[PDB]
Amino acid sequence: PLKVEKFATANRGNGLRAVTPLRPGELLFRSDPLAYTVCKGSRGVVCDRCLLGKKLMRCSQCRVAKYCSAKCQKKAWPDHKRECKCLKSCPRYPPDSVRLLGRVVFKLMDGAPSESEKLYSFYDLESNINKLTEDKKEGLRQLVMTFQHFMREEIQDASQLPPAFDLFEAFAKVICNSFTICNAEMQEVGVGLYPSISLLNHSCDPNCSIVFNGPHLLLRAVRDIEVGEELTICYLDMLMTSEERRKQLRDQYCFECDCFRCQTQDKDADMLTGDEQVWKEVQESLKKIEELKAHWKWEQVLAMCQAIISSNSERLPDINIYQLKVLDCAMDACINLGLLEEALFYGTRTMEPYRIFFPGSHPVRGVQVMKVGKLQLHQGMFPQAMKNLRLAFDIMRVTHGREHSLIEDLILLLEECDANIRAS
Ligand SMILES: C[S@@+](CC[C@H](N)C(=O)[O-])C[C@H]1O[C@@H](n2cnc3c(N)ncnc32)[C@H](O)[C@@H]1O
Ligand SMILES: NCCS(=O)(=O)N1CCC(NC(=O)c2cc(C3CC3)on2)CC1
Ligand SMILES: [Mg+2]
Ligand SMILES: [Mg+2]
Ligand SMILES: [Zn+2]
Ligand SMILES: [Zn+2]
Ligand SMILES: [Zn+2]
Repeated sequence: PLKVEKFATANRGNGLRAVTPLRPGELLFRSDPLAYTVCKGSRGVVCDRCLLGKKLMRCSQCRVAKYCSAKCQKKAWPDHKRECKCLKSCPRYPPDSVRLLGRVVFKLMDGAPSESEKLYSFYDLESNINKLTEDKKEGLRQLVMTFQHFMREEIQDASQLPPAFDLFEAFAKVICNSFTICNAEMQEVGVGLYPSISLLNHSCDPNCSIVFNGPHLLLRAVRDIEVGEELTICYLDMLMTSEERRKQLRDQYCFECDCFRCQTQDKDADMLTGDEQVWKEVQESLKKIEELKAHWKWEQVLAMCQAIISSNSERLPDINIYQLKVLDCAMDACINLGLLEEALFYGTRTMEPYRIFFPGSHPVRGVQVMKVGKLQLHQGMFPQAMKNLRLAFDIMRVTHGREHSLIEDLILLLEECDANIRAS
């Protein structure tokens, strides 16, 4: 009995709406990908199959796919068999979108009908072809030729593609339907297509949220929702100004956002507090920090972050979004490096900015608060840790739910912390 249904919206194409009233935290849909792959930065760092970090065993046929276990290498083999011959035939490694579309084609040609397409299929996806600028068309033509080069060993002619399959159109669909898969710690680790979930239109203040548990996607309501009300998710990172959202929503998704937040530049001024010269430099440095982070080089991430957070030169308020991103990278680097006191220093500083920039129930705040409460618990700060773990649970019961394994870990921390308070 589905609680959601496809419908034709007035000015946003197809959408998803509530069949019945929905309450915060209600599970609305869950889905494996139609196709997914590890991202360029996480390649060789996380398992190709389960998307969990580490050493990894390489496929000896292609030496590109890496796995956490024999179970994962063997289980991945059917969906890897055909791309394996392509990865071997090409030291060149394809763009993520090309490896993704390869797996789309193989799944559609060789796999049983996918539950991921239950409400909406890859064939159905929006392409926005009549909104593409010439520069985007040129980029898509390059992706098509990259695909044809990469796949030459396994796809020679059109009989090896789905009926009336057009590669240009397929990449156009990929551009505006790609989901950024994040691990439990909210690190981007992959990209996937989830065609049923692709029905959800975007809002900068959405009433639903998606969370990933490995490649598996949970869709949950994060607000009360009335019968027939349209379901929305935020396609974008919350730590973005309306100008940045405008550029991404145009470039990637070919639409102009009419929401209250965009009409009022909601929070932009707070996000850009501090000295423009300083945060412009921090924004520029974040390109390298995030690239270093995408490749899990935590020591180099921390060094760059410390040079900003404890700079001898002018500094930024923690509510400035570029400063805040630097604090988050520093916290995660310290966690992965075992520098738990320093991790807590940075994490605690993010708490009030996160409260402001992740209103309501957002999985990124839930995870962040959980990390801080876990750090406080390990340092013996039981009453402080309990408050944060309870807050993390209030959020993550809505954004993650019992179906997400991270909720089980949080429950164990709550139980450990409460036992400590009771023994105190
Ligand atoms: C993942 S699809 C969402 C479902 C889509 N409406 C469809 O018909 O298949 C993303 C595309 O939906 C449209 N879209 C999503 N959110 C929108 C919004 N808030 N306003 C206008 N168009 C939107 C844009 O065409 C965008 O590229
Ligand atoms: N570290 C970042 C964690 S995040 O939760 O903020 N995040 C940022 C937003 C991201 N969302 C998407 O990729 C996405 C794509 C779509 C439709 C298909 C176009 O809908 N959502 C998930 C990860
Ligand atoms: Mg269409
Ligand atoms: Mg259109
Ligand atoms: Zn694995
Ligand atoms: Zn291989
Ligand atoms: Zn908006």
